[PDB]
Amino acid sequence: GIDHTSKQHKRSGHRTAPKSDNVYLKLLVKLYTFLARRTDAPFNKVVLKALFLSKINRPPVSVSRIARALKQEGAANKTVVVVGTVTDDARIFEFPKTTVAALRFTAGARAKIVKAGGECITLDQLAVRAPKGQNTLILRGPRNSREAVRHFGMGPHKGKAPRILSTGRKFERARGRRRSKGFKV
Amino acid sequence: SAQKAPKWYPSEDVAALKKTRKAARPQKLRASLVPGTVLILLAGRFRGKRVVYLKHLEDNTLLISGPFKVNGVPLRRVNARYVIATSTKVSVEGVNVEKFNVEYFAKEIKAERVEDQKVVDKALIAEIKKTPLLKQYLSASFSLKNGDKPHMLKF
Amino acid sequence: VLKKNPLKNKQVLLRLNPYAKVFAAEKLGSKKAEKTGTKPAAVFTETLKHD
Amino acid sequence: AEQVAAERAARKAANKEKRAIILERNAAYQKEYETAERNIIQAKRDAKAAGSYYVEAQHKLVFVVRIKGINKIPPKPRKVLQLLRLTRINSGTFVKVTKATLELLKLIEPYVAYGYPSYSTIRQLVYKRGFGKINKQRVPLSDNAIIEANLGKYGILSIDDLIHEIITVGPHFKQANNFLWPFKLSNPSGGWGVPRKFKHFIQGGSFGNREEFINKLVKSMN
Amino acid sequence: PSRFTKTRKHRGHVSAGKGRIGKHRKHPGGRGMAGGQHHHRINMDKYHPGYFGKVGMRYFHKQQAHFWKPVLNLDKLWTLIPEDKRDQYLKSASKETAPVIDTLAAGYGKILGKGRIPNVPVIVKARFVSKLAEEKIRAAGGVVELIA
Amino acid sequence: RVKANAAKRAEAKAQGVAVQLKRQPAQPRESRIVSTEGNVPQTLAPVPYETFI
RNA sequence: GAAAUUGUUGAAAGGGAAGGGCAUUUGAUCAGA
RNA sequence: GGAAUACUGCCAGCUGGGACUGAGGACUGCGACGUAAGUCAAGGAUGCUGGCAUAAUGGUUAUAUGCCGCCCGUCUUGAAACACGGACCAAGGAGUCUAACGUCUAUGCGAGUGUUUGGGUGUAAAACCCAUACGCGUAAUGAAAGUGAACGUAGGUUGGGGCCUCGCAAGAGGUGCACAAUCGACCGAUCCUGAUGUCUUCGGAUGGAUUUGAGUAAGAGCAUAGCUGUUGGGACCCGAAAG
RNA sequence: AAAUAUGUAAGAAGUCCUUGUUACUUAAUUGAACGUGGACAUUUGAAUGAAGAGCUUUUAGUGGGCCAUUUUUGGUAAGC
Ligand SMILES: [K+]
Ligand SMILES: [Mg+2]
Ligand SMILES: [Mg+2]
Ligand SMILES: [Mg+2]
Ligand SMILES: [Mg+2]
Ligand SMILES: [Mg+2]
Ligand SMILES: [Mg+2]
Ligand SMILES: [Mg+2]
Ligand SMILES: [Mg+2]
Ligand SMILES: [Mg+2]
Ligand SMILES: [Mg+2]
Ligand SMILES: [Mg+2]
Ligand SMILES: [Mg+2]
Ligand SMILES: [Mg+2]
Ligand SMILES: [Mg+2]
Ligand SMILES: [Mg+2]
Ligand SMILES: [Mg+2]
Ligand SMILES: [Mg+2]
Ligand SMILES: [Mg+2]
Ligand SMILES: [Mg+2]
Ligand SMILES: [Mg+2]
Ligand SMILES: [Mg+2]
Repeated sequence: GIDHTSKQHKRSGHRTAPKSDNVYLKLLVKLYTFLARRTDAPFNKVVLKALFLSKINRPPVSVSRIARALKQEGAANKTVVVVGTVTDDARIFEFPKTTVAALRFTAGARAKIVKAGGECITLDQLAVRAPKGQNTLILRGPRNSREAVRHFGMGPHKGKAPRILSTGRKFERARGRRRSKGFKV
Repeated sequence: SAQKAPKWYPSEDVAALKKTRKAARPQKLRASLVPGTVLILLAGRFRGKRVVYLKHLEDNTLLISGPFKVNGVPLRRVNARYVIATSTKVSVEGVNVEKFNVEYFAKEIKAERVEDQKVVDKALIAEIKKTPLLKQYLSASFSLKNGDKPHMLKF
Repeated sequence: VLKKNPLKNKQVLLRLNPYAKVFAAEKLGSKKAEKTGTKPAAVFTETLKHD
Repeated sequence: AEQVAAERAARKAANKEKRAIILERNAAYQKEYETAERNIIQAKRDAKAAGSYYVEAQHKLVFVVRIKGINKIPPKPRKVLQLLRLTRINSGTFVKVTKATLELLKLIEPYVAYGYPSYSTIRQLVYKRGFGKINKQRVPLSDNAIIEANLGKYGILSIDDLIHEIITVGPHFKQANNFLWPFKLSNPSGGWGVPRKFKHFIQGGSFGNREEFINKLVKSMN
Repeated sequence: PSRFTKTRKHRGHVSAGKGRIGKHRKHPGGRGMAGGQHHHRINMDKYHPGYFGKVGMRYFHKQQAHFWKPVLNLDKLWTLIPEDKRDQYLKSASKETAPVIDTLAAGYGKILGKGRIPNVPVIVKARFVSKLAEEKIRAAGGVVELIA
Repeated sequence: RVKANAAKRAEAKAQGVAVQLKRQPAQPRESRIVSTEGNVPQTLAPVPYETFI
């Protein structure tokens, strides 16, 4: 017998391959597994880990987010890497010329980048251009902007978006939500 | 299709054995086995017979002789672990045993073997006859009697 | 592939600890100590034998 | 271009230089041990001759072996055993003696047999059952290159350097001891010498401080 | 599908994953929202504050078409213009021939002022506008025309 | 201790190279020689039982 | 044309149940080389 | 006074007998001996020999022998129970489908998404194509009238992966997405303050607050599918006394 | 007035030096808080350990307990 100080046979708790059966995603995973194993560049390892992420862990990165990241001092000529979908954003009226590497581009996002004079490239094209992630800028979309997230941690005095089907007057607003009916929260 | 044959088959290329570090060093036989010592055969068709130890062979066997004239045990190989080395010794200076070896014993009786048996036996009788009762001792078969304790007995 | 124990397997014992050869050659495990003749004090002896 | 001979010859030369360093270090360690032992013996003799008593320095090192199973252990002694890495019966570790560790030994006394290990005991333990914790793995200390690659930054180049750092509680004793995987000893080969293990050694049992007899126990357990 | 459910995996296990001590009974705590004030009060106060009681005044025969008023922020203000003409109107930012944006025809009732627009005149036709939306439209050299 | 450690570190980097700014637990006592001069050992024995009540 | 259950034949065992586990003896039978 | 011996301990002292194991499968390594060739007990067994070549080993089976072995299922703190169901066998036999949903995951598109109410079409319940709407999302807040999200490079501070520069390296500096804490700003509600103006009772600029909102602060959702979980349904299957 | 048990601390989110903001506070640049700048890495300030740490979501079963040492209540006591 052994007095175990930790749980035995505990899985790492992190994905080691995508849950997806996309053959092209599996090929990209293979390429970046090779790169992460035989380059020692942290960019390749983080891209390989990002390729495993689920959909809610790969929020879309808008072109406006890419432009704001490129407005960083010294990042104007860096290749923007988004392991996920790049979406369009009509709220920004001036997009700069740049190279964006992403898993997927929305038609509008690709059109905006091309019209601004840049290129939309795949992750294997990015690997060929910069095998060690030279001059790269990894961008991640807002994870906690999800609709599901605001209901997380619901409870007294949390302010955490009760799970409700219809909203308005008569829908969970009287007893426990205001001092005039019993108490507020 | 009855089994939907597997995608991959094991290769039928037998890999070579890696180099073994086991040299065949000469056997270190116990100090009681000295040529001329009288041994008791513990197994075989001549089990219990007392024979005379002779040249140590290259296959780790002991060349022994009855002598054949004394008890009917010819020149033959014997395993060192299947004999008891007694404390009775005849001199083997004068017995020429360089001829006998593994190839000599490699597999009605050959006249050559009869002749070498006679040649060795002549010297063996000559040496034995200067010790009283030694011929009778070698003619008599060893056996355990009631009360014999081999862990206490001396040979 | 197989752990070979020192304190046996003189080959492994010499692979580790190259000083083992000098130790064995000089018999440092059975070194004679220089003789001395200091005697315990009378007070020590009296205290030891005191009832 | 060959890039084979001019590399294997350089590796053999570096190995020979490392072995020369290890040889001189081991000779110095042997001289140090001999000098310290004869100095203690002579100090005792001189104090007796002068009519004084030489009080030996308190032991700086203990070897602790867990002699109790893993069932029915109270939480505080169980935690102390885990922090001393005795998570299995007949597992043993070296502990540098301070007040902080003496109180731990006091807490876990009914479940361990501990004492002061000799040079022979430490050498045999490290030689036969010496394993290093390398990348969270238990790797046997079958070559000095392993010890150099894992403890070289502390000046420990060989298994005898490790043994010296253990016996003489050095600046890097903590790192060397933690590098040493907890020794997995067998049951004693001649038995425990007592009918019942789980009373104190002073009371005819097996647990508690058995100061110098830990060497005989560990040797029979090794 | 059924072959992937845990009930195939519970075959041969007597309690079907529902426990030996507490079984799968019919309605141990009542049906539906029973006891929301008595024995489910904790789960009603937590995760559903405000559920019980009344909170405002009634409105008999309320028609949502009266309150139909989709809001469009200033931050887009330009997707209502066709994509091709957008570049042609962003260039030549003249007070004359300013692009006309019928927000009601686009399907909005109120224009709000969340984002910021480029400094180019636009003629915005809206049923309602926010004060800051009108301020930003005017600061961009445009104007707001009230329609119905 | 913080102020004393700062002062000790400054005086160390002014005088030589030695700091030892970490506290240490009580260490085992070193060897010492105990004399009997005026201190000859007195032999004690366990006392017999009595009540004295 | 199953099983429960039954007859006959054949084999085997059987001092107040039978059945089973590890191991081997014995009898019968049999694969692989 | 000189030893010896006991006891305890040490030796990288020598050596005999016994048992179990032989994993790995070209070389690579660390060593030892040898001047060097090379050899080796040095990153796991080889060498020689004999008998058999089949029921001999072995498997299966019946029996015998040694030791062990209470009847399953269930409720239970506790079952072999003098607790309940079960004489036996065959067949049937119990978490299903649906409406609406939570989380997670996969897929398509993405500030949009959903062709399938319907229309066109068809090799005719299929497949293929489609307009206007509609639903959900892109704005919230207030009981409501109503109002409605940039002072700022969409902020400051701290940590932050990655990236950039220098450095052999250690490290130093710069930029820092997501995310975490905090201080701010903005939108709605509440409480205040109350400018020009004026249908003199309207209007509500500006500046605030230990108040409050399921908000803004370069959008993430929509649709399909799956496990799991929820509610209503006969609702895992069988069961009342009753009405 | 113990023993056992128990709160806190053992540093870079630290210490030290100079001086910027405020509608707070002071008689007063007085103090308070938050700061700019500058200095200090071998032991960055006890020991031991660390199949790492931190974080989130969603769900099952459970919500009859019982026994042993020790402390202990009612009871003569109890397999209470
Ligand atoms: K239940
Ligand atoms: Mg185990
Ligand atoms: Mg192994
Ligand atoms: Mg024994
Ligand atoms: Mg015992
Ligand atoms: Mg189960
Ligand atoms: Mg049940
Ligand atoms: Mg028929
Ligand atoms: Mg039948
Ligand atoms: Mg009878
Ligand atoms: Mg002895
Ligand atoms: Mg057999
Ligand atoms: Mg029994
Ligand atoms: Mg009961
Ligand atoms: Mg039962
Ligand atoms: Mg009973
Ligand atoms: Mg019942
Ligand atoms: Mg019955
Ligand atoms: Mg059936
Ligand atoms: Mg019924
Ligand atoms: Mg009724
Ligand atoms: Mg219950």
